[PDB]
Amino acid sequence: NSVVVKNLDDGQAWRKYGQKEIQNSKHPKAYFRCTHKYDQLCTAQRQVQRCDDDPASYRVTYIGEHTCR
DNA sequence: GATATTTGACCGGA
DNA sequence: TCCGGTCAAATATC
Ligand SMILES: [Zn+2]
Repeated sequence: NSVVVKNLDDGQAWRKYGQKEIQNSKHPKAYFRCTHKYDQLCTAQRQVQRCDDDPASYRVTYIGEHTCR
């Protein structure tokens, strides 16, 4: 999983999120995560609130849809 | 609007 | 309390 190369454009979509000096290393280490990391979140939400007009019932609000598997 | 990078802060683990 | 991995605010460039 580790390789030695001379240009960093591996054709993947990378996003830099940090850079650290490392003890006993001459050069900093850069950190990248996938640009698409969050593109497949399940964004479905639900809100629940007892009704003012009827405390025996709940208003349930559905926001978004499920994409989870 | 929105997303990218830089870079010191922050935190967990040893 | 040192080290290193991640976060996030500032900043950039469009
Ligand atoms: Zn990916």
